Amino acid sequence: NSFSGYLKLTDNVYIKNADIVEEAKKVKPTVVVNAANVYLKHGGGVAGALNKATNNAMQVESDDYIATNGPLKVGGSCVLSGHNLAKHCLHVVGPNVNKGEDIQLLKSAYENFNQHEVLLAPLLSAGIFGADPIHSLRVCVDTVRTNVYLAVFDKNLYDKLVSSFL
Ligand SMILES: O=C(O)[C@@H]1CCC[C@@H]1c1ccc2cnccc2c1
Repeated sequence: NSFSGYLKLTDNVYIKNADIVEEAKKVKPTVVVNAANVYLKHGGGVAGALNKATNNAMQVESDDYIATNGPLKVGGSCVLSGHNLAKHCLHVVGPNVNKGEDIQLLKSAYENFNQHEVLLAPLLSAGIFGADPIHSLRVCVDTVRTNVYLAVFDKNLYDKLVSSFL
């Protein structure tokens, strides 16, 4: 495949210090993962950045999805368009520790990735979702079996994740 510059962590997990918006524009992957909430309100973090890169088209599509189907479950996902970034966007809801949600749902959230052979993704529940990114990477490695290319925006966090990886 065309992903370049990644550190191989395991047989199927790869990681890079990169802005997932810029990576998606360069690679045009089959699937880019959004760190969504149950309402698909793409305000900040990964979701706000991906949505802004689509000129708000992701939000317009998402509002129609919710009007038809109602909210997602914490730990659940839906497949929508990837717009100008990817063929598809897999919107995955990891638990938000800053809203008091159960971190055990993080494994269920990563299981959605197994429905796709290859994905470009952020660490679920990390960043503004409040979980420990080292824990998120561990759950990713121990749950996802398909090929996942993780983009970590912050260089300092990337270096901490590599240097602490078991
Ligand atoms: O990758 C990271 O550094 C952390 C870990 C979970 C996602 C979070 C993050 C932070 C800033 C971001 C800016 N722009 C886009 C995506 C972004 C994602």
